[PDB]
Amino acid sequence: DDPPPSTLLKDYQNVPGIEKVDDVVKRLLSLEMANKKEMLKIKQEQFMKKIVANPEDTRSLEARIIALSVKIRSYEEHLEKHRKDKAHKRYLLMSIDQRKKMLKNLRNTNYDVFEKICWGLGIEYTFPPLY
Amino acid sequence: PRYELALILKAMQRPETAATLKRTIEALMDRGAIVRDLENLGERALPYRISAHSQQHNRGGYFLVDFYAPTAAVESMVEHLSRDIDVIRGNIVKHPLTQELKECE
Amino acid sequence: NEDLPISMENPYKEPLKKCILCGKHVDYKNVQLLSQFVSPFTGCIYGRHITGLCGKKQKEITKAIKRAQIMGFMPVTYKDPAYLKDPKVCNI
Amino acid sequence: REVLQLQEEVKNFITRENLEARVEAALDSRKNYNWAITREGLVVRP
RNA sequence: AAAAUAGACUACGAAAGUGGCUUUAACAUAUCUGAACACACAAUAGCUAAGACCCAAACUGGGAUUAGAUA
Ligand code: FES
Ligand SMILES: [Mg+2]
Ligand SMILES: [Mg+2]
Repeated sequence: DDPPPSTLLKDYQNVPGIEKVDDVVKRLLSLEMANKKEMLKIKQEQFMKKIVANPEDTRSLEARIIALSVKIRSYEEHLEKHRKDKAHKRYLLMSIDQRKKMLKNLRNTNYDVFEKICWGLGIEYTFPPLY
Repeated sequence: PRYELALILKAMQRPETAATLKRTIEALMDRGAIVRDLENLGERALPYRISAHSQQHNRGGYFLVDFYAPTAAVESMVEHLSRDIDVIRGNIVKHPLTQELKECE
Repeated sequence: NEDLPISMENPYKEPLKKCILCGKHVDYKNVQLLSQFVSPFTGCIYGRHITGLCGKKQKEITKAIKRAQIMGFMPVTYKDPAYLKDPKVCNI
Repeated sequence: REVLQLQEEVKNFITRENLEARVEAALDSRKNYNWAITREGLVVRP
């Protein structure tokens, strides 16, 4: 599910006094009047809060997996409309491959975080075919 | 986001120009826009003859409507401009002020 | 010994010249400025060898001119006669 | 600073209340976006 | 339908390729090598079905020309 359109942008969510503000400025500063990239940023921020131990550390493998997952969701939403977009088809298939690679590395290094990631993002890890 | 509507309206008398401006701004607000400013660039001869709604125009009034609209609004507004008969030409662009100056030093 | 040479960038280098439009905003509605970069008789756009602009501002001017032409702000086959007496910034 | 600037700016927006008055005021005003540049890189106001 | 100027530019794209304007999506990946057999693309021949046909056009007819015509 997407964030509500009334949610404030990530950059305008900790500014002091944002609750003492007129409705019109709230609309101007919401996801209703921004392109899709802020909504994806909000999704990423929510997942980082929900899954990882340190939401601020973005270089960790779990953070990269979450980022690639939101990107993959974006590609699937895009291809649901542009069925003949071969470039974005390539991008989606590749991104799935590297997310599988990151999941393999996380499994081999940190199993607890791997379980948490797989539960939080609804990812079913599958072992590669032998032939 | 923030958009600018450049509007080329038919060379008409003031009451009808006011009516058309009210109608287009009302459409913008109906599609979810917050209109910021309305600026009149003036009435002037067109750079070239423009055929619209089965009528040939050589003069027109130029207006700018700054606004903030939800992204899905733009396409709809375009269709509406395609139906209004008093508009020779309406074009919606991302507002130039949002594009921030590149640091060419 | 203090008299040995020291390592530094060449100080005798003239800082790269800034094009006349550097630091200025190029808008498709500013038909006066955009008419300072077209042929008076044909309306063709001048190149950077004539205008002298850095390639980035050349691209901005090109895109602005096309935007103005298609949005009904600027003539295409000629320069608008009202702007024939503006300062000549082109080397032609 | 951006938020405060919007606090001050949102006051003077065209609402559905002051629509007609602002439309007439726009019809009673002209704005100019044309300026010229010299070989010296100086803006020549119209 | 396909895009004179810019373009004396050499950018984007994995490659083939992309140079009219606006808007919306949007441009994978923090080591490298590793596919005939996995998934995506791409191009090159040659035939098969139907369809359009302005224009051009191998073949096929017609007209004019030396003294085996102009191939
Ligand atoms: S150096 Fe300033 S515009 Fe290029
Ligand atoms: Mg490899
Ligand atoms: Mg034929």
